[PDB]
Amino acid sequence: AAKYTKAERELRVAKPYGQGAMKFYEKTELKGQLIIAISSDRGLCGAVHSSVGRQLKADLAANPDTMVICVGDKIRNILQRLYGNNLAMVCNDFGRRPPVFEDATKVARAVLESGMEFTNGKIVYNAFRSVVSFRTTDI
Amino acid sequence: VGSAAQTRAMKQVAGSMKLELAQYREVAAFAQFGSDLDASTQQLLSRGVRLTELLKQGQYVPMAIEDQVAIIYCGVRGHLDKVEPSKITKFEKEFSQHIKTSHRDILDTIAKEGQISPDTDAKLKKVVTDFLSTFQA
Amino acid sequence: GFEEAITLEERAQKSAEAQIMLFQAKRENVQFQLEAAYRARLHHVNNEIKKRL
Amino acid sequence: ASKRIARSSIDWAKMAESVPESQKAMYNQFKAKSDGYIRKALSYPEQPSPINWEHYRKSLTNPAMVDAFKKQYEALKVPYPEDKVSSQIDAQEAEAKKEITKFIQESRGRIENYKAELGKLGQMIPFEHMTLEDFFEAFPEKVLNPDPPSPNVKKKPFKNN
Repeated sequence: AAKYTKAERELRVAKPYGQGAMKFYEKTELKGQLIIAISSDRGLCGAVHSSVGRQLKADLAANPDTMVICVGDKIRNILQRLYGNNLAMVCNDFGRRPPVFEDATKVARAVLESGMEFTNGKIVYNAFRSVVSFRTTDI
Repeated sequence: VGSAAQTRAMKQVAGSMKLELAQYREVAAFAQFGSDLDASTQQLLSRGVRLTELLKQGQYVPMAIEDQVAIIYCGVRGHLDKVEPSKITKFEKEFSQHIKTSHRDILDTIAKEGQISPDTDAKLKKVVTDFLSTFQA
Repeated sequence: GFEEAITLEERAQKSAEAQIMLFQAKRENVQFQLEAAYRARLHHVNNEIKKRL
Repeated sequence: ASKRIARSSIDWAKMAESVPESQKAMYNQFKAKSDGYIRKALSYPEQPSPINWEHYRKSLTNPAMVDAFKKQYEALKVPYPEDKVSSQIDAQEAEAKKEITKFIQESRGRIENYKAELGKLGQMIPFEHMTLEDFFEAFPEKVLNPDPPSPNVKKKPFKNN
């Protein structure tokens, strides 16, 4: 609850930051490879990594030839048995620290300097609908 | 023994209330986290709250069977969906008093028939709408 | 708009006609209060005699 | 002793239709205020609770005091009190009648004005085959020399500030 109170306090300001960032892609109305999966090495937080991996499994039944960049070992553990031939890279040692921009730039530099071909893509994350409800969407 | 030893008017109405309380009991687990809930499930939750508040009764004040039938009938037909659950007991005194004073012909028809006719159902719908409009509008 | 303005004036005239029944309601409201006060004393007198008994 | 038992109640339906709801929301207060006095009228009916005097006569060793109490109870039978402000209601009733007549004749005048306006619209030639001079004649807003100038002579092109 202490972590959630701190995280929601910073989410109160970092939500319009994503609204402004997504506004350009909304205005272009561009419709869709690479998949970004957001998770953490800290498990037993509920149905987060299981349902996100389940949505990722639905992507494996929709885009079987799409390389996926994971941030977290739990997504790697679930998805390696099914589609170990379609895993680009998995980030680890993440989750204990709060997410800041430097970690985002580390992932951003990883997408660029790897040189992997991608035209479209999406990011898998758990949206914050309410205190008790979270939705798995894609950006 | 069950319904074999109760009047036709009470048995006809309490059968519906028993089903609705069972429906409210099944969906009561979804009210704990149901920030977003379906309209049918919200209606079941709202009806069950009115029915639970309906069964409350003060000590040393037993009620006649005609008063019990009328109050349970109003709460089971949806007349209390607009009435707040915190004002049901005050509605129970005032609406029954209006029936006992202004619409005694309804009770005479119920006592003669022993049940509730659809014609009396329409009349009870009208006098409920008139009573709620007269109390507030 | 002229037809609606006619009907609004018709309602205004009818509300003027119902002013009389409001006055009767005020007269009955006064009589109800005087009855409730006088009859409670009649109930209180009967209770006082029962208290004496 | 007479006049108004609890059975008396005026037609609330016609009265509720007559009032303009929240414009006369004091009626919503008035009905509840009168309803509260009905609650007082609910209690204490005309006759009081009967008392079996014979039980107290037999139980008490000397029933002479019970007979004296019964005789004094029968002797003291006070009737109803006096109406106080009935004349004031009667005075306001006459004032209401004057306001009724005043409002009726004024509404009759406005009705005749609206009927004359509709008669003007009925006698007005249709706008299809109407010359521009007849449009100016039927609608005397017009334009002339002592009139507000404008590049297009419209309804409100003059001030706009």
